[PDB]
Amino acid sequence: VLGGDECDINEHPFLAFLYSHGYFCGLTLINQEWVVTAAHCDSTNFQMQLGVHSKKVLNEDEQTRNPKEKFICPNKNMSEVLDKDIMLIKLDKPISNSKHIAPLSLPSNPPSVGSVCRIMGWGSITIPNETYPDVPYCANINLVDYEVCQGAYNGLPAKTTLCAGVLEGGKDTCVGDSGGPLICNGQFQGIVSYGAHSCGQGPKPGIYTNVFDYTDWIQRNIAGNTDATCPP
Repeated sequence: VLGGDECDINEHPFLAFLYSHGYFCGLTLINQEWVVTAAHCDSTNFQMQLGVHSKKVLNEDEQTRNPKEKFICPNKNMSEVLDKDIMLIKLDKPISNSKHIAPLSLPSNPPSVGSVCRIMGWGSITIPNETYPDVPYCANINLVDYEVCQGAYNGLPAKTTLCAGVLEGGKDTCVGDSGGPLICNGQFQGIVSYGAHSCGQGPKPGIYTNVFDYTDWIQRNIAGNTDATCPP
């Protein structure tokens, strides 16, 4: 993240951690059993770290889990990078709410453009470089036009995408923030997916998986409709 502050511990207990060779992707806890993230973030053999705050100091209660099950959109293009960039992860063992661990509630209404939302993660903190933080970082952005996504990125973003950024630039996600949350009013709204290098460019906002378009599919799976698919 760029143009922001180290994150407060009260605001990232939903953020999970994907590691095997090292660091792969951020994640979000939606409840004691289930974690969410981007399809693009699938690695073949990986694990979960819940409630990580500072590299320099491990708080009394990190939690390590494995992927019992995973799900991707059934109607998805297997090759095309960005279409339906979403994946659930059933943890092999349920997790409890403590200081450093707590779920994020799902969207009931979608975010009306021009709202002020919060991005976060362990990605690069800089415009050009790879400078990695010790605690996650936070920043306020706005939700913007679907034309300012299509004006910025000559490849058509999915009808199932959120567009956020700071019009004039200066606050954006970065290399390694993929699969992180975009939170608006206590509610989880978008999933970090792609943007541009360098981060923070004027009229070049970031692209997120429109969590609200798949909240039905999220729940369908969570109830047991393995057949169920996402809206094209």
